[PDB]
Amino acid sequence: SVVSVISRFLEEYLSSTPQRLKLLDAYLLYILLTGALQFGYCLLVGTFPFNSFLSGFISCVGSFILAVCLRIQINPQNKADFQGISPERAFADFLFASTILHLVVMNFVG
Amino acid sequence: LRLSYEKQDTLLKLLILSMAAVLSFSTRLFAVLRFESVIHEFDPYFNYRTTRFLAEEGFYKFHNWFDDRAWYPLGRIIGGTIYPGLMITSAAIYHVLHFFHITIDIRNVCVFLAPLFSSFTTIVTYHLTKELKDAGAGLLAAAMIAVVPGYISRSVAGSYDNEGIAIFCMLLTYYMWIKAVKTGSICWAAKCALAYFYMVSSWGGYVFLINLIPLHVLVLMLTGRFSHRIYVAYCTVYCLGTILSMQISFVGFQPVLSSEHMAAFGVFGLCQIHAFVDYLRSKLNPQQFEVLFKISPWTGRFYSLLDPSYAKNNIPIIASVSEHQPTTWSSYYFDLQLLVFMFPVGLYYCFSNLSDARIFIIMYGVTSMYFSAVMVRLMLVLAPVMCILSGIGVSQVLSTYMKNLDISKNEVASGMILVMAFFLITYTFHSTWVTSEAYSSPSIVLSARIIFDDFREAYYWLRHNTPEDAKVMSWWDYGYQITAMANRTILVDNNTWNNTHISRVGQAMASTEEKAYEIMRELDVSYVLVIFGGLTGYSSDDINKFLWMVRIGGSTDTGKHIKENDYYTPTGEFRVDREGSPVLLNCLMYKMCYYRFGQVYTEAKRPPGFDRVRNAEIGNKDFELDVLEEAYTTEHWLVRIYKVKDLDNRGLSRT
Amino acid sequence: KRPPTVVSNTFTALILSPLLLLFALWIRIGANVSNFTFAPSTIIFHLGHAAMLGLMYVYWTQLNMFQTLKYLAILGSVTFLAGNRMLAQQAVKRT
Amino acid sequence: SMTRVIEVSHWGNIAVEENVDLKHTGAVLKGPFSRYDYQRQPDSGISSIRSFKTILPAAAQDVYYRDEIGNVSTSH
Amino acid sequence: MITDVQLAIFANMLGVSLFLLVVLYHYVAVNNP
Amino acid sequence: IQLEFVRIDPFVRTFLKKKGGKYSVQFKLPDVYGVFQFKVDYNRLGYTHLYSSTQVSVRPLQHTQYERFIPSAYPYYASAFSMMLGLFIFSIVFLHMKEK
Amino acid sequence: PSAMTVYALVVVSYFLITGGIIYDVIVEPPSVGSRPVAFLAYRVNGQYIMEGLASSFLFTMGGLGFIILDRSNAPNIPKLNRFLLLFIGFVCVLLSFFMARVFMRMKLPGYL
Ligand SMILES: CC(=O)N[C@H]1[C@H](O[C@H]2[C@H](O)[C@@H](NC(C)=O)[C@@H](OP(=O)(O)OP(=O)(O)OC/C=C(\C)CC/C=C(/C)CC/C=C(/C)CC/C=C(/C)CC/C=C(/C)CC/C=C(/C)CC/C=C(/C)CCC=C(C)C)O[C@@H]2CO)O[C@H](CO)[C@@H](O[C@@H]2O[C@H](CO[C@H]3O[C@H](CO[C@H]4O[C@H](CO)[C@@H](O)[C@H](O)[C@@H]4O)[C@@H](O)[C@H](O)[C@@H]3O)[C@@H](O)[C@H](O[C@H]3O[C@H](CO)[C@@H](O)[C@H](O)[C@@H]3O[C@H]3O[C@H](CO)[C@@H](O)[C@H](O)[C@@H]3O[C@H]3O[C@H](CO)[C@@H](O)[C@H](O[C@H]4O[C@H](CO)[C@@H](O)[C@H](O[C@H]5O[C@H](CO)[C@@H](O)[C@H](O)[C@H]5O[C@H]5O[C@H](CO)[C@@H](O)[C@H](O)[C@H]5O)[C@H]4O)[C@@H]3O)[C@@H]2O)[C@@H]1O
Ligand SMILES: *[C@@H]1O[C@H](CO)[C@@H](O[C@@H]2O[C@H](CO)[C@@H](O[C@@H]3O[C@H](CO[C@H]4O[C@H](CO[C@H]5O[C@H](CO)[C@@H](O)[C@H](O)[C@@H]5O)[C@@H](O)[C@H](O[C@H]5O[C@H](CO)[C@@H](O)[C@H](O)[C@@H]5O)[C@@H]4O)[C@@H](O)[C@H](O[C@H]4O[C@H](CO)[C@@H](O)[C@H](O)[C@@H]4O)[C@@H]3O)[C@H](O)[C@H]2NC(C)=O)[C@H](O)[C@H]1NC(C)=O
Ligand SMILES: CCCCCCCCCCCCCC(=O)O[C@H](COC(=O)CCCCCCCCCC)COP(=O)(O)OCC[N+](C)(C)C
Ligand SMILES: CCCCCCCCCCCCCC(=O)O[C@H](COC(=O)CCCCCCCCCC)COP(=O)(O)OCC[N+](C)(C)C
Ligand SMILES: *[C@@H]1O[C@H](CO)[C@@H](O[C@@H]2O[C@H](CO)[C@@H](O)[C@H](O)[C@H]2NC(C)=O)[C@H](O)[C@H]1NC(C)=O
Ligand SMILES: Cc1cnc(NC(=O)c2cc(S(=O)(=O)N(C)C)ccc2N2CCCC2)s1
Ligand SMILES: [Mn+2]
Repeated sequence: SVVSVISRFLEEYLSSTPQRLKLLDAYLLYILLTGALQFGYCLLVGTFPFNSFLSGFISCVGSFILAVCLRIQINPQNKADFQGISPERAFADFLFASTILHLVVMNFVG
Repeated sequence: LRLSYEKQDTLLKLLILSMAAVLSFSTRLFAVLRFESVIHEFDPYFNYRTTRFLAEEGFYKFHNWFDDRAWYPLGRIIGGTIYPGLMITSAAIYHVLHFFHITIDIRNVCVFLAPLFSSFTTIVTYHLTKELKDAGAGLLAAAMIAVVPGYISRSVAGSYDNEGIAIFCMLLTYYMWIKAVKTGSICWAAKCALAYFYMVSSWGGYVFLINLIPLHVLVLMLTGRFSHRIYVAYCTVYCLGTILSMQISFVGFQPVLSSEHMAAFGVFGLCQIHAFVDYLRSKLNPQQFEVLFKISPWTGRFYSLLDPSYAKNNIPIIASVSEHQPTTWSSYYFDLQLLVFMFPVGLYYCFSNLSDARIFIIMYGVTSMYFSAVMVRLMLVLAPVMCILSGIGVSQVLSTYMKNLDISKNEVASGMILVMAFFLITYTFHSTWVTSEAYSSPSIVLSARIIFDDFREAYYWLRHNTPEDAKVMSWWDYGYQITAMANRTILVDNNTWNNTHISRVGQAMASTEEKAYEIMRELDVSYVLVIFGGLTGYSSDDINKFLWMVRIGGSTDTGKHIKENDYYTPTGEFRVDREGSPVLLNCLMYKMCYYRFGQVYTEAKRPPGFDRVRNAEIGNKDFELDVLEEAYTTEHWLVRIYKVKDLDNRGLSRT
Repeated sequence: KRPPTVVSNTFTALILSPLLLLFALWIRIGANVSNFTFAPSTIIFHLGHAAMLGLMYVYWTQLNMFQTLKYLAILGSVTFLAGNRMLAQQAVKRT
Repeated sequence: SMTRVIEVSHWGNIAVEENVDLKHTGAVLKGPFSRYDYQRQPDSGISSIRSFKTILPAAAQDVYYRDEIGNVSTSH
Repeated sequence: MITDVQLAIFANMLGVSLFLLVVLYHYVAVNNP
Repeated sequence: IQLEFVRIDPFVRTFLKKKGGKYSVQFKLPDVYGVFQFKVDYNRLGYTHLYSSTQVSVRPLQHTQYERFIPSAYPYYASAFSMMLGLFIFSIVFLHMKEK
Repeated sequence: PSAMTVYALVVVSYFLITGGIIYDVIVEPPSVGSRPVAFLAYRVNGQYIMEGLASSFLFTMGGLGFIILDRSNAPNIPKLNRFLLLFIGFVCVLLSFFMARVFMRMKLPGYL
């Protein structure tokens, strides 16, 4: 009863969206899946090493959020709130933030 | 004249900024000109003794470090129980100088690090206020910050405590967050996460930062101003900030499973649950959308700030310290003069023009003010925000009255600039006076010039004329000093991380001589140090605080006979004269605080054996300590050190 | 108590399935690397970034936080300068 | 023990500082020490040394007497 | 070294001068071309 | 002869074993950290008293002595590495892609 | 809504806080002088209720005066009303900044 709207929404999102932006969504889905698997295994067995799971999970939530931020800034429609942030100055910023995130994740995990 | 407007403007901004910096750095420098440059009070004596061990021995030999010279039987870990912020900013500032062959001392770059970090506060404040509004109202903040009396009390030259270096970190983090919200750049947010990390590692009051930010975003979300800028900033800052915060061994896994850092997380999930909904609404139509339409509790310490009476009823240790009581009309004006008036005007000027950045300053001021109201010690947070608000208000008034002048009614227009200048002058005067007369007094140098330096002589004696394995036992107040100066193994420290060992020590005092001796054998204590203070007039005698000892020793399972309302007289008055309660005249504390004292003539015309502090004669005139033979008594009878006698040789009952 | 080794190896085998799925989805969307032009700066930037990630793994097994940071301070600087040059070129080409 | 450090400087002056460890040798004290007896009795503490006088070289400009723990108030 | 009184007097003079200079800066700011 | 490993109350109490004129015993240190005291006490009727006590300190641990690469936590480590590799691949595609 | 209607609440709370309401409620002090003397002798933070509310009220005036002043400057205001408004603002400012100073001096003899 509520599947017609879902299919219509997906169809819309499969023509009204430019390329080099769907790929971002694909990578985002990948991160969301690796996170779901991590959480599922944690629930199934529990956590003996807590910092291991916690930092092997943040390393995914942070990446997902950085990807969403990059998709927001890259999007041409959302170029009124962000003034003077060109796409290149967004990608480089994302790369820098990601580097910090990964370095901290490596330090925190066992 | 010939100089262009640009050059003139920038040379004035630079001149004023430099002057303000020098002013700030040279007004918290009174305790040093009077008495030599020595660290003062009970806390800076531990930070010092730690930064010193971190300087000579590499960082990796301090992150994990078991100090077996405090809580003798137990032993406290310094590696993972202290925020390593001050020690790594001082070690780094000392190493850089050594690399440049300045070869300064570690007791001289550690005393002048509070005023130095109160000279960088000025610059950061000037920018943090040059963001909310024009540069015009930024300078007027810096100078006021330079000479704010309440802040100066906690950051004089000699107070090596993470409270004059915390404000700087808070200001830097706020400036980063304000820039991230204003622009929305990922880089700016990151540079904020890093500031928070460098603040969660130096100041225990970082829960403020993970509770004002969610509050800020919630307000910027309830009025309908939540744009993608705030979303990007908040999410990035949350993720990176929390993961960075967990690094520190003391914090552990607190941010993810505590009820203090549940705010940020809740607002995170309510951020997503909002952005996604907006996105869906944009791609859909009303009809279809309508169709589709372990965690620990609040720890008592931080809970005391919400409920101002929780401390008194439950925690019998947080209410002891003098600076843990509500503020009066005489503290706000004494520490902040002309700022208290400016605060409402600054608020009104903010509320007039709401914006993404300001709705944060208003929230900070509204919260910080209440938190300062509950406890006087929190005046740290309150003074800078108030100063920023004051900067945004006086400048606005001046700007309003600066255009009316014909050169740029005229008499009325001037009357305002003149009144404002007079108010600013009065403020500078009062601030200097407050810094000079009162908020600058060395803790270990009782003075009236006559100098009483017993607090040092006794510790030096201990450090030189005792076996290298003594167990000097004294109230938890003096634990930091005895380990930094006497260099013995004090039974209880000032961290108070075990509320049973301290109770034990309390029980060992204010009890019969036998019970005390029995309790003074399990811990193998040898010496005993009690701060008499009776002959010199010292306000904080050990007898003066002996009520806390009797009220923190009789509040555990081990001891209950020490119940309160038993040392008092029939009328419930704590009199230490001959008419006082018999049990009081017999406790170990009083017995060792008035031994062979009812003979000295302290006053010109008074009974021999008088007590200056309590203005009453002693009751137990003459007695002989059964177990505690005397060992030392300083010239002014300000600190008396006894020594627990060993078990009797022939095995007799006594001694 | 720790779970049986099989319950750990199976899941570690699965955690590798999403990465393969990503490629299986991309090769479906139609992403290509045709814009690559073998420019000096771009290759230097990519190599630097790859080395930076490799380091993120060499600081796990062997190194301590005082040698990894210096190496990052050098590789990151090289990556930043090359990246900036390549990004500027890309920006100019986009216009 | 005594460590005498003599730093020469061609610009101005020459600064000499000496660390002095000193110990009372004879008749090690036994039993309790009492400040009351020490003050109210001249006979008490005959062997004790309250102070000593150090002759300087007649050109010392600023002499600072300081212990390991801090500047000492008492010296004339 | 420096007497306490001297330092206090210097602090007072510096603060008063800094506040007058800040007011002058506000006047210069408004007067921008 | 009884050896006692005591903090405030004896954590361990074993019997020293004679071996070549020395009374020697080997025992694992108790989990609890802190300061401790070897305290050989030999008080018997008609003999001399013996109270030998050597103070020893037991530090808790070192951040370099915990176990690493635990097999149970293999899925976490791999995932973190997968993220690091994913970003690299994504970056290349993001930098060099021609529109359709 | 009604953004100002919030500033009014905030100012009222500020007046209540700066009069040491928390101190009053926590540790009830007798509002009496022992002839009654309102101010405490020498304690840096010792508040009787009369010293507190009276001192706070002054701060609130010391703020509303400035708000009234800035509001008066608005153009198209009759000279008769503008003069009265500016007079009230000046009186509230000067009076609050002198009364507060005198009160502080009285509470702590030896001030300045
Ligand atoms: C009085 C008091 O209290 N005191 C305290 C103190 O204090 C002090 C302090 O501290 C100081 N400081 C310093 C720094 O020093 C000082 O301070 P001051 O002065 O103050 O200064 P400062 O700080 O700086 O400054 C200040 C200032 C201030 C603060 C200011 C402020 C300001 C402000 C502003 C504030 C603010 C406020 C507020 C409130 C805020 C607010 C805001 C606002 C705005 C308002 C608003 C509101 C709100 C709410 C908002 C809202 C908003 C909105 C928007 C809305 C919302 C919306 C929504 C929607 C929502 C949503 C919802 C939801 C979601 C739901 O001074 C002071 C004084 O002097 O302190 C101290 C400390 O020291 C403390 O103490 C502590 O305590 C604690 C706790 O407690 C406990 O206990 C209790 C009692 O009982 C008990 O106890 C007793 C005694 O003891 C006895 O006796 C009895 O009997 C019993 O038993 C209880 O009750 C409780 O419960 C608890 O339990 C404790 O704990 C502690 O202890 C500790 O410590 C000590 C010493 O240290 C020692 O000794 C001991 O032993 C212990 O130790 C431990 O711990 C440590 C740390 O902690 C460590 O280190 C060690 O080792 C140990 O550990 C161990 O154990 C533990 C147990 O717990 C465990 O846990 C651990 O483990 C862990 O860890 C480790 C490391 O560490 C690791 O390792 C681990 O991990 C592992 O394992 C695991 C297992 O599972 C696993 O998992 C993992 O994995 C592993 O890992 C490992 O491994 C692996 C392989 O395997 C590898 O891989 C790796 O790597 C590795 O890692 C873990 O787990 C162990 O085991 C003491 O005690 C006192 O208290
Ligand atoms: C950091 O540490 C440093 C070093 O410790 C410290 O600097 C010291 O500060 C003290 C201040 O407390 C300075 O003390 C001064 O000493 C002066 C020298 O006094 C000697 O000479 C006196 C003059 O005697 C002559 O005349 C008489 C006859 O009148 C004759 O018999 C003599 O032979 C001689 O010819 C002499 O009186 C004095 O005697 C003292 O000691 C005896 C015991 O032997 C005692 O019985 C006496 O009663 C007397 O106390 C001594 O021999 C002194 O002149 C000077 O006095 C001024 O101040 C006092 C008040 O303190 C006034 O009453 C007096 O009128 C003078 O105005 C003062 O006492 C000391 O010199 C410093 N030392 C150094 C090296 O700097 C710093 O303060 C510390 N830092 C801080 C922040 O505290
Ligand atoms: C302004 C922002 C910087 C403020 C600095 C404030 C200082 C805070 C430091 C507190 C220390 C927290 C604990 C900590 O640092 O962990 C130390 C590693 O010890 C360190 O490396 C300390 C380095 C401190 C500088 C780090 C710069 C932060 C930049 C993030 C990219 C242990 O790491 P390691 O011992 O090296 O790990 C060994 C084994 N591994 C396999 C895991 C490598
Ligand atoms: C000392 C303690 C005293 C307690 C006092 C509590 C006040 C502290 C909160 C400070 C927040 C200030 C921000 C603020 O007030 O925003 C204003 C006004 O609009 C609103 O904000 C409406 C909601 C006001 C409360 C929002 C947060 C409530 C508490 C935070 C959890 C913006 O209003 P606007 O939306 O700009 O005006 C539109 C009004 N129309 C008529 C046009 C519709
Ligand atoms: C404080 O007392 C302790 C206890 O003796 C001193 O520690 C000794 O320091 C010397 C350094 O010359 C070492 O050789 C000894 O091994 C240390 N003692 C022990 C038991 O290990 C410490 O030096 C004293 N602090 C000072 C003098 O500043
Ligand atoms: C007798 C004492 C003197 N000073 C003390 N220290 C604290 O009271 C205190 C400490 C922390 S903390 O961050 O160090 N926590 C241990 C992690 C937080 C809050 C704190 N108080 C602020 C208001 C009430 C509680 S206890
Ligand atoms: Mn502190």
